[PDB]
Amino acid sequence: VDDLRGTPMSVGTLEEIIDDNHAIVSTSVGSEHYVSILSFVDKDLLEPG
Amino acid sequence: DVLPPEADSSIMMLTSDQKPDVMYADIGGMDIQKQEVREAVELPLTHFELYKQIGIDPPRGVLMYGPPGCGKTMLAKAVAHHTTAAFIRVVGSEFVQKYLGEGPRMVRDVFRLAKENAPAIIFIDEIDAIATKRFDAQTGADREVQRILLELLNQMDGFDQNVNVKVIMATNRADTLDPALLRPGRLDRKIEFPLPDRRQKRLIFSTITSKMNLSEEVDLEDYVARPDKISGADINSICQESGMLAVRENRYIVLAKDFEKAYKTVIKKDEQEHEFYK
Amino acid sequence: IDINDVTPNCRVALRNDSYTLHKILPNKVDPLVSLMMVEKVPDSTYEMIGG
Amino acid sequence: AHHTDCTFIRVSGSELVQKFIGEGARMVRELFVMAREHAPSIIFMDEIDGDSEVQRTMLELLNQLDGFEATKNIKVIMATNRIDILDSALLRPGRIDRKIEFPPPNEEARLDILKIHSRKMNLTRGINLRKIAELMPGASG
Amino acid sequence: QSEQPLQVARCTKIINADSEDPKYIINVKQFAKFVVDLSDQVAPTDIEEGMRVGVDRNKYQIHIPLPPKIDPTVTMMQVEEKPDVTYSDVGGCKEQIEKLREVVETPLLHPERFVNLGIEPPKGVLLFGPPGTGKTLCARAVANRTDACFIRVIGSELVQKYVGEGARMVRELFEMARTKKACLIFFDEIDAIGGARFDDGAGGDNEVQRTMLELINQLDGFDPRGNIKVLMATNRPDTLDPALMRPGRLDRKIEFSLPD
Amino acid sequence: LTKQYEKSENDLKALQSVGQIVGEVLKQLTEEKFIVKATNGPRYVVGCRRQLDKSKLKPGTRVALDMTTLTIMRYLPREVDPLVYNMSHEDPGNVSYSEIGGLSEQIRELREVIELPLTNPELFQRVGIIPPKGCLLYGPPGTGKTLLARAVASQLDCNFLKVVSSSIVDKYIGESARLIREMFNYARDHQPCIIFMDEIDAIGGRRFSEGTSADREIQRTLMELLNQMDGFDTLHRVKMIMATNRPDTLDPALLRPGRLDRKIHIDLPNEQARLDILKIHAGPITKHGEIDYEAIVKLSDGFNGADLRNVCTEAGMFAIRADHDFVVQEDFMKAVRKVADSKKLESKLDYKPV
Amino acid sequence: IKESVELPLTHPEYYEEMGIKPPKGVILYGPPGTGKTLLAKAVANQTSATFLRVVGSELIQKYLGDGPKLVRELFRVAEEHAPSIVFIDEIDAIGTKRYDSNSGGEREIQRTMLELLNQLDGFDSRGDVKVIMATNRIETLDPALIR
Amino acid sequence: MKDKIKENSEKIKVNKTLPYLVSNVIELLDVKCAVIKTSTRQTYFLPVIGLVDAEKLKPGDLVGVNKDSYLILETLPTEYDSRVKAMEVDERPTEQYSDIGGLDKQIQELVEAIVLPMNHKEKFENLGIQPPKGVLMYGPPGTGKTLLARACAAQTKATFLKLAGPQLVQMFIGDGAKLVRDAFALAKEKAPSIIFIDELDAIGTKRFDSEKAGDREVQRTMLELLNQLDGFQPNTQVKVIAATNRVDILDPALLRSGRLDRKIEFPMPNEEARARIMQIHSRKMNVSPDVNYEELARCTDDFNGAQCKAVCVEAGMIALRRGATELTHEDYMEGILEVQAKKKANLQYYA
Ligand SMILES: Nc1ncnc2c1ncn2[C@@H]1O[C@H](COP(=O)(O)OP(=O)(O)OP(=O)(O)O)[C@@H](O)[C@H]1O
Ligand SMILES: Nc1ncnc2c1ncn2[C@@H]1O[C@H](COP(=O)(O)OP(=O)(O)OP(=O)(O)O)[C@@H](O)[C@H]1O
Ligand SMILES: Nc1ncnc2c1ncn2[C@@H]1O[C@H](COP(=O)(O)OP(=O)(O)OP(=O)(O)O)[C@@H](O)[C@H]1O
Ligand SMILES: Nc1ncnc2c1ncn2[C@@H]1O[C@H](COP(=O)(O)OP(=O)(O)OP(=O)(O)O)[C@@H](O)[C@H]1O
Ligand SMILES: Nc1ncnc2c1ncn2[C@@H]1O[C@H](COP(=O)(O)OP(=O)(O)OP(=O)(O)O)[C@@H](O)[C@H]1O
Ligand SMILES: [Mg+2]
Ligand SMILES: [Mg+2]
Ligand SMILES: [Mg+2]
Ligand SMILES: [Mg+2]
Ligand SMILES: [Mg+2]
Repeated sequence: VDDLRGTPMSVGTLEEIIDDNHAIVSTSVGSEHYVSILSFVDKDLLEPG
Repeated sequence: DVLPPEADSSIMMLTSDQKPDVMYADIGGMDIQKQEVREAVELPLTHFELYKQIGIDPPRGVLMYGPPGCGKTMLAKAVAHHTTAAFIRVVGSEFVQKYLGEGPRMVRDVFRLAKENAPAIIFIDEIDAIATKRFDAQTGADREVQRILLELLNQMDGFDQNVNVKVIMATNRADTLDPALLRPGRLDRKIEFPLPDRRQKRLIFSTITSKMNLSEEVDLEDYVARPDKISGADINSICQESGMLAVRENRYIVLAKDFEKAYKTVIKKDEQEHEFYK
Repeated sequence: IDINDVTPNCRVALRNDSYTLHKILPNKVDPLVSLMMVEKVPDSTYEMIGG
Repeated sequence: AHHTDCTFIRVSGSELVQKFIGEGARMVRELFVMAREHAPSIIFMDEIDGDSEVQRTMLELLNQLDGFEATKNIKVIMATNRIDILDSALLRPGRIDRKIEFPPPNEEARLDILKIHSRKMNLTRGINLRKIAELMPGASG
Repeated sequence: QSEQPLQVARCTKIINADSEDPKYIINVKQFAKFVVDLSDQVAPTDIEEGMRVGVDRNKYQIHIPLPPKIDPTVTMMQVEEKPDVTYSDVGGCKEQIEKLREVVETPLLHPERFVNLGIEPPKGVLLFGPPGTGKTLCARAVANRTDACFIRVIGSELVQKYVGEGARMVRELFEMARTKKACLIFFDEIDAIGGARFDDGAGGDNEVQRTMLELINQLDGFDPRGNIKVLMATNRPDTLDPALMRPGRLDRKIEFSLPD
Repeated sequence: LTKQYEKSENDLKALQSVGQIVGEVLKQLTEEKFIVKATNGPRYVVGCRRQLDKSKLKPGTRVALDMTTLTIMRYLPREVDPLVYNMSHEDPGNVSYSEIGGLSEQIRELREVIELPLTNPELFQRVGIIPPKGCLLYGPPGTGKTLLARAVASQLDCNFLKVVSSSIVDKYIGESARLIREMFNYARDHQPCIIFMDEIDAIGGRRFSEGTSADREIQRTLMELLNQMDGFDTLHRVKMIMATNRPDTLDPALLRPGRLDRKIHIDLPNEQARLDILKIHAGPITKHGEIDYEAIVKLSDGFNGADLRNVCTEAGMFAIRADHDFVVQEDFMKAVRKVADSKKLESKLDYKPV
Repeated sequence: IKESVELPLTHPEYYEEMGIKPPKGVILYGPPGTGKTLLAKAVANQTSATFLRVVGSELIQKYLGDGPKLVRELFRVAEEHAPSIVFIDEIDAIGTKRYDSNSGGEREIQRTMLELLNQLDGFDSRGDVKVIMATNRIETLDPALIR
Repeated sequence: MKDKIKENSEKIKVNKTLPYLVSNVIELLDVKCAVIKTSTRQTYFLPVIGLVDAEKLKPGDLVGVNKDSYLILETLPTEYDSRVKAMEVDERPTEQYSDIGGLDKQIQELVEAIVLPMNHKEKFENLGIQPPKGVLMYGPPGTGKTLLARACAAQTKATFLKLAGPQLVQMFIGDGAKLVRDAFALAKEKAPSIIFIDELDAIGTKRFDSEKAGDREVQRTMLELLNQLDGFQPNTQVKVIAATNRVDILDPALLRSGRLDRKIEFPMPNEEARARIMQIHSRKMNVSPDVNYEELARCTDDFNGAQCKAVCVEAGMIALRRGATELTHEDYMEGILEVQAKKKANLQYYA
């Protein structure tokens, strides 16, 4: 799990939950990305913002 | 590597050709303001040892404030023309730049260039552009302007008594200035440029009309004695329109009718006061 | 680097790629000190107060 | 503040310093986190003279300091030109534990202030500072 | 490894859409602007001008059309836990509850009774009455009984720091309300932003009036509102704008007078 | 085709070319070292090409540097902002002074400040005055301020910068002030030049003491403009024309006679002025029968020039409604009464500079 | 005050057996210095719930919508630390005092009051949050606030 | 040389591969050369323009350049804001001039000023008159202003740009002005075209002088709109329609006779108009042949068109309430009471 996360781990903002394992997240630079939510993420802790 | 201090400056000093042609004699009737500026800017540059011996602490900066058109920028021009020190003319709105960090960078560049070329005078016209008292933390413009103002305060605070650099700020809306800029060590000399008095009005009229081919029939005291609260720019506009009317009728001598018409045109004051109130 | 020396609001140096915290830089200006630098109240003592 | 080694904090309400107080800036009591970090502290606000923001900040800080503040040795000072303009909430007994008047210096106090401030200057011997003090009726420091 | 990250961009213009080589101008947020082409796994008709897309980081070819951007504050305004109040908890409001239900609940539950007779049910209800009379209680009952998307909007939540932001929130609220087959929007204390327009010399309540005008335009404007059935409750209905108090925006005016 | 092959080979040679980063020379350190700042980027210590002059690389000179080594490849003239280029290359519409009625006095005042000083500077030098550089055309809406500016731009043979003040506002930090600076830099580099900023109250409004961040940015733009009109550097052979129908809201520093020297009031037309405007706008109208312009003037009290053009348009529209190929006096009567009726919805117009 | 902010937490069985929810809100009103804030301090001394103290004048913000935002966040924090007691001291000071830093005038104060109305009794379900308000001028409060 | 030409084109195709970097041509120098600004906020100098003729370029032109060499590869169409492109109608609403009751004079006044100049332009050039520029439609809510806008968009083949005031109110400075001028440019490029600005009072609020604060940004947007309507560049190819409930709020510079030549008042529908509106809105409704629309019109004093439509809607509600499949006159009479929204009263002691 640590290897999959890697280092460093950037801090972004959950903009939208497109799917169960897909979400649109915006980094600190204001650029949004359509990325995948990995399994070990606590998916019940995910809300917009 | 370490670059020379005078290098890496987006702002340049005033060259010989860039010196304004305005003289102290060109400015009419600001003896109080001239004396305050000289005692706070041009005298400490040449007589810092005298200031130290007497015990006076020379003011690091000068804030020139007053109604618009009352000789602020022109007095700065005259200082630049009649100084043996370096002059660095700048405007507050120039510091606000798209590239984040370039504003404070060029502020410290200006101060570093002035320090490296001491004696030097830094003139920042329209200081309200980077010295307002209200800042919105969620807007990039206000954040950058706050950074610029903080860098300006730090640069003025980092100038010990040894460095021979004098700072001049000019504004006509000093009520909107941040009080932190007026703290001791930053701007210890607030010189007001008020509207001309009657004696000031006649001095300005004489100085401006001395350059114009008038006729002996023109009596400037007719317009000086008028109770209109006009600025030096208003007087210059009155003389300019008198010359304009003289030119219109293909004349190279300004008569009294031209001056009367020019005064009526320029002042153009609506009564705005009903007689029943007094 | 000891984790107990990594206090909040400390200045640290992070490696180029891994961003690994590899040095605790000298602490920045205290926010109170920074605020009072711009406020710049004149320092005083009882000896300079008369009457 | 200097003699008791109490940290002197000036609260002018200026937005320029807000970034140092805190990124929130929604309440002035956000400054307390800084003050507690520098206890003993003296929170100072001067009313230059709508309603006064300095007196509102006084009311909020005093309300916090009444019984809801854990750390001690956090004192609070106002400076104001007039006492009859203060809000009735601030003039209520128990809020301001001591009100101190600073009348304009009389002849002797003016002489003392003159002696203090002329000491920083190259003075010729024999200056009659008493006469100059008499020459400044109703003067401030 | 397999699932590559996709940067979110916005399509701007389609050049040569008719031919077999259509080029798409995309605006990658704060990053840049590019002229790209669709990937082989996306139909040409699945990408339209002005819609958000997701592109790769190498050639920025459009890889997936994306839902429109909605403010998170607007997203949280939709109700996900229904209140614990039923219509049995409201007494003395039989006629008021019936009138409210036949507008906000009956058309959604049994639309077949309305389409057959060529009947267009009212799409707006204003509950008004003195405080404590049961306006928000009836709204909570509606939200508990409803099956469609229920969005609770408090008027004070539509007041924003910056100019035009409240109108933007209203626009996005009606945009995300239109992404559902049937939807209900509750405007509690609509007098916060629904006040009547006035000119007091200065800019008195200009921004709030613009927010109210945007809400009015969404309710009944050039574009059809959709299947949204709005619901507003206020204890000061006399302050509401006449254009907001007009049928087609607030068709039913249910009075929650004091109980007999 | 041989020429087709030549063009294809030209494209091939052009394809190997690489763009060069545009920066600005800050300071020559040594004979082979320079400090240059990219247009929007960091400052670099770079080299210079041996074949370059190195004497045209004064501080502030725009340069093109290699993409890889950042070596100064070339020196370029001062850049013209595309917005400023659009300002200069804006078609006024070939408007002549014969299309303006009742403003002969105002036209003369405007041409006294913008025309004569640029053609006969010694005429004003002999008297001993500096000719005015700024005029403000103010008045109720529709009186002909923009029409006057268009006629001036069409007739006067001089460089003209035409812009609307609301069109220079940009959301980027310091961009509007930079646009003002580039406008005045172009005007200085292309003397003689005239800058017409329409609807100056967009950015020339009074400076707020308790405004928002956007208001502060707009005020920074305004008083960058103020420093350009009358600041430390004297403006030579550049004239400024500013038009607004609400001069009461303008900043007092902008209205100061050092910047806006003349205040030309484009007032509502009087009886003779209304007659002139009606004759101008009813000229190309096909009519039979006597046309008593005097009656329309008498019932046109309070109208503006746009009002009288609308009177002509509505007279033609009444003609069309009756299926006619001509306009008679009765159509003008109905048109002027209809325009007078529509004039009741307009609020106060009497606004003057303070 | 004990029957509303202390007894419901220490002895909820009384209310459960009686079939009534405890009194929702409490406002302490009276002449200055009578002991309203002292009683609030005494409640805060012997409470097992999180105590949040806010002065009414603190709800007046410098930007539009920031007042309602602050009230909304205050009650969100109250909901997070449930059970909790929200002490809105000197509530009347939100209206009896006008500061020029408030961009919106009385209308922004009214919007903040409407947000407070929604938080006290509105659409959103309220957890174990008890509200205590104190004021020496209760005649200046909006009657819908203390309904 | 044909094979060499084809191989050169093949190499160009390799270099001309997507993606392009979108840039704006800033300047054209001679020592033939270009200066461009990429969307990455980078300014580049191109000694050779590239695959685009330098004559076909002007400052501000949108181009697609090589992502690596930044050499101009092609010229791109004019860039308009996505909101402006989204405010252009393409469904072309299905209304008709027969669906509007009691506004025949208003429909005629709008059509002969917006539609007639576009179609029958020869009626104006022969007359030598300029066609009316801009039409404002002001009146009480529910009079049928937006309905007439929908009808005008229905019966016109010209490009239609639906728009509301609050859409032009933007957070950032110059964004509203950019939107207004982009909409007008888009309408110009698709001329003949009509721009409908609903709720004009959102941006049309009168300017004012203040010392502390004010809404100068919305006034800047309004000033941009004023310049677009009648400014330095006379735009006589785009027709402008605006609508408002409160004409007393609008800036007098907006109500000018060059910007909004015709200011049509939409009145309360009179008795015949009210009956006609009820008949219009009862078309798709199963109504018994005994309803007296004249009587309903007599019973609906001070009813706007929206209230008249709501009368039919509530009559349908009541018919469904009692289970009847046909609407009777009593249903309309009782729905008039519902639309009136009279407060509950026990005034049975009168008379
Ligand atoms: N004492 C004076 N004697 C002669 N001319 C004067 C005097 N004061 C001002 N002027 C005139 O003022 C004009 C320019 O005004 P100036 O720039 O000095 O004003 P300011 O205080 O800097 O104005 P603002 O606050 O608007 O920047 C000059 O043309 C000059 O003739
Ligand atoms: N008709 C009713 N039947 C039963 N209980 C009622 C009724 N009306 C009010 N109540 C009770 O009184 C409380 C008043 O709160 P409610 O949300 O209904 O008020 P409101 O009408 O929205 O007031 P406000 O205008 O101040 O927002 C309800 O929570 C409920 O417990
Ligand atoms: N004196 C005039 N002679 C002829 N036409 C005039 C005159 N004044 C105004 N007009 C006509 O009025 C219309 C609008 O005039 P213009 O655009 O110059 O207005 P303006 O003064 O700039 O008003 P606003 O303050 O609204 O910008 C034009 O069609 C123009 O022909
Ligand atoms: N009834 C009382 N018994 C004991 N002490 C009291 C009593 N009333 C007030 N006090 C004392 O007075 C002090 C100040 O009173 P307190 O601040 O509680 O009054 P308040 O009514 O809330 O006033 P305000 O309206 O000014 O906020 C308290 O800390 C307490 O020590
Ligand atoms: N004269 C009319 N004839 C037919 N239908 C009408 C008439 N007036 C209004 N309506 C009906 O009213 C409804 C809404 O009217 P519309 O939106 O056009 O009003 P408006 O005057 O533009 O309103 P607002 O000023 O509030 O924007 C439509 O369903 C329309 O059919
Ligand atoms: Mg000046
Ligand atoms: Mg409620
Ligand atoms: Mg104009
Ligand atoms: Mg208390
Ligand atoms: Mg409408």
